[PDB]
Amino acid sequence: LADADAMHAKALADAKAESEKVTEEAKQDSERIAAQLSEQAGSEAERIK
Amino acid sequence: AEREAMLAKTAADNRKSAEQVAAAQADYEKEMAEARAQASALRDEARAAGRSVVDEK
Repeated sequence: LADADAMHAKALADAKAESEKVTEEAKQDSERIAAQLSEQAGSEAERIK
Repeated sequence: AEREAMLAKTAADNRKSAEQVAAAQADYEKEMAEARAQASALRDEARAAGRSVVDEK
């Protein structure tokens, strides 16, 4: 039971760490997607010009 | 009485250890799914905003 509680705590800590890491990775992915979408929009605008 | 209490509490603690580890991976999977869904929402909203921006431009 003591080991199970300790493993619960350790797994919860690793879980929150993984959640934060994936959130940061998703934020970076969203930044890249927004940047490339804006660049593509600029390319489309100049093509229309 | 103390021995019977020891036996009953030991059985209850084995059951509780099993249930606690079970809830451990249950909550781990639940929060991992929540984080992945939040990341998907981030990506989707970013894509929608970019689509709106490019359409307006």
